[PDB]
Amino acid sequence: NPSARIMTFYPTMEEFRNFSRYIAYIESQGAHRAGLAKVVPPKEWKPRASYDDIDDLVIPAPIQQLVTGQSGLFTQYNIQKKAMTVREFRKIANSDKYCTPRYSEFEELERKYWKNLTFNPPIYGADVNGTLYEKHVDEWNIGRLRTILDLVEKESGITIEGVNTPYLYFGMWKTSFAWHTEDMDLYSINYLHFGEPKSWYSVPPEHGKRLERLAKGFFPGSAQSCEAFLRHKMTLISPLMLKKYGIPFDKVTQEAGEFMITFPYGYHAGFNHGFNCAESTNFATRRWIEYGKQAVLCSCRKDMVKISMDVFVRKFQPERYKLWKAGKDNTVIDHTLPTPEAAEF
Ligand SMILES: O=C(O)/C=C/C(=O)O
Ligand code: NI
Ligand SMILES: [Zn+2]
Repeated sequence: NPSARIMTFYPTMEEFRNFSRYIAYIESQGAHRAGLAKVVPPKEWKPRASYDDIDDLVIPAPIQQLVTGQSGLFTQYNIQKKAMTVREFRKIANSDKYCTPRYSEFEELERKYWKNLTFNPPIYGADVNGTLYEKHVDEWNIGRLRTILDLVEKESGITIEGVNTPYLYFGMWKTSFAWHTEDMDLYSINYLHFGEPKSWYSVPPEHGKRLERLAKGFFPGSAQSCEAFLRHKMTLISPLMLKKYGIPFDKVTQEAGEFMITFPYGYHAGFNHGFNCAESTNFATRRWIEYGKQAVLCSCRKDMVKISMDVFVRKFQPERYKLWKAGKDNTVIDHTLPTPEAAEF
């Protein structure tokens, strides 16, 4: 993938059964270079039989998204609204005030998004603790993917909501997720259970630093107050602005029943088309560990997520442990290399 483009994969059912194996596989095909990949699951597969039993599930902290800005640069402020049911949310979402506008091609809906971003602030049913997987689904179950990120809980008993536990996201039209990488620059997986699409933008890891340099220049005040201000998840930057400043990026639209995988240090952002529902969590491979060791974290304590790398280095880099503890490990990351578990491919 020398073009670092978003790739799309159609695993067979046999390939689908071993999660870590297939992630290792798509990396052997260069997928990680785009920062983002789509995985379409076998038609046979389904995580839940029916989504009619969820209208009474509570969204404890719905978020009203106020957006301020102009010329492709925006800052998103969160206003927490009182609790709400999935029924209530859908009712608001499908109301005339908040529903999807009519359009022909995607390119048109995208233009309207970037044109009306700051008007009529929508509500996002985001960061809801929970899963919609049926208890017995053993393939790609976001609640229990069984990757080495499990060493965090296994070793320390620590749970970090949304990171090694699942989150649910109820969206409506024009609800957004700002530019960011994952906590500790982990992987993530995102499954769209149902509803209208979710569109994504992505910047290749090998160009991540370019985007940060651009963002620091456009938000000097935020940059001075925090070493990793993009981790606040408040900064929106349109594709025209990226284009204008030569930041490479790709686009992809996610349909219900599809997986998105994001890769270590892959910046991504996007928006929802209308009423929908998504589930996500983080995960790891051996390749992540070095990213974990070098992740630049939020220094102003708004983003509190810090994972101790010690168990990972000890168990998977024993020859570098003493060097690393003494701050003399100057390993340099090559974003093009696949995770070692792909040696088998
Ligand atoms: O569904 C969302 O809000 C996006 C979550 C993610 O960044 O994976
Ligand atoms: Ni993310
Ligand atoms: Zn910060």
